[PDB]
Amino acid sequence: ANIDDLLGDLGGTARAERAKLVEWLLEQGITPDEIRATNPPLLLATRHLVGDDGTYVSAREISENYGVDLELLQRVQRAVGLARVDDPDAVVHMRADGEAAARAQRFVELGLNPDQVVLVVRVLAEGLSHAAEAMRYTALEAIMRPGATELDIAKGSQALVSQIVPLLGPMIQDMLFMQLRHMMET
Amino acid sequence: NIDDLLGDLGGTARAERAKLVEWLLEQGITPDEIRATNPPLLLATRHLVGDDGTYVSAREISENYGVDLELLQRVQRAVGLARVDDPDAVVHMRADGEAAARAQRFVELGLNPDQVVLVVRVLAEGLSHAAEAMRYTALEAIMRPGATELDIAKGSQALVSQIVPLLGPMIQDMLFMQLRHMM
Ligand SMILES: CCCCCCCC/C=C/CCCCCCCC(=O)O
Ligand SMILES: CCCCCCCC/C=C\CCCCCCCC(=O)O
Repeated sequence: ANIDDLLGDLGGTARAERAKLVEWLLEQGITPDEIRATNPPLLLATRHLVGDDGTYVSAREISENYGVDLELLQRVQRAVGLARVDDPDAVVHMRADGEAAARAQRFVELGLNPDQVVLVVRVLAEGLSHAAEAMRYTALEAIMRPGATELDIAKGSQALVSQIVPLLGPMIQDMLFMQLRHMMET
Repeated sequence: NIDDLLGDLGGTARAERAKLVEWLLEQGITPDEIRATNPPLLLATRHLVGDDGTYVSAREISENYGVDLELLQRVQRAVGLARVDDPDAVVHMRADGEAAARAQRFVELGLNPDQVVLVVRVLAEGLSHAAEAMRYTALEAIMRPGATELDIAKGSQALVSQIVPLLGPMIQDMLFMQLRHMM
């Protein structure tokens, strides 16, 4: 009944299904802490498919790991809207997020204006967050089938999201180059 | 002779266009390509973003990539970049047609086609704003004191060549970052 503190204030059917979901999440190496911190837990087991392995890093680690400037790194993280956690020593950044933010540096190395570069991140992040919303709803519609236990959905999202992820990177990339092409001809 | 590529241009403007056309022809660009494109400036740069000059119809895309024509045309509308909604009109850049053809695979995995088409629409709109912020960013880096057409063309080709390899990986990383923070 360690699990009991993870079901929270839930009752009846919803508590028994959540208990099945929690048992399974624990076998997938999700810790009680990740489950308590994530409400609802349903898609904790799909997260590793989009690059969250549960490992964290500080801004200092990021800046030495990926060879980038800490000030610039901080500005980018703000633009993306992630971890306002201003302190550059707190180990509170998803590892994939630090890699992604460090790419900023190379555009500045080529002589692009640091301010314009942070701007582009800001604008891209705004657009993509809306697109991520609709994506989630889209995939939710697909997995959620009447008489679906919470565990049925979690397992079904693993199978579905697993198949979709390899297509998404190429898709968004094509969609960016489509805009660039038509901004050049335009 | 170039003269008809130069047209009504006179003065400094003709003299500069002559040097740009000169360099474009040795870059392997045809007089044909230069006429249709005004100004001809980004012609030796647009290949870097996947515009090779090839054009296709929605029907050819449909047949060549084995995707549903009707779904394909909804996706093209959702991107919102070419005005002809005629299956046989040859007005889609080849790379745009392939990109539109990817959408059906999401549908064969159980995603609802109305939701997919809407996602395309929302993505297209987010990316067009970024793309304009990118254009201004690129120009600032390229445009220098009293630059000629040709300096601009050379500067843009060098700069885009260096940036493009980075851009794909970057936008893809940004999408996944948003997907990690979905709650
Ligand atoms: C031409 C573009 C077509 C658009 C296709 C639509 C894309 C489908 C969206 C992706 C669904 C996967 C979302 C996964 C979210 C995982 C959330 C989590 O980390 O727990
Ligand atoms: C903080 C890191 C963000 C990095 C964002 C990358 C900045 C991209 C800016 C330049 C890429 C744009 C290339 C195409 C622009 C138009 C060029 C042209 O047609 O003249």
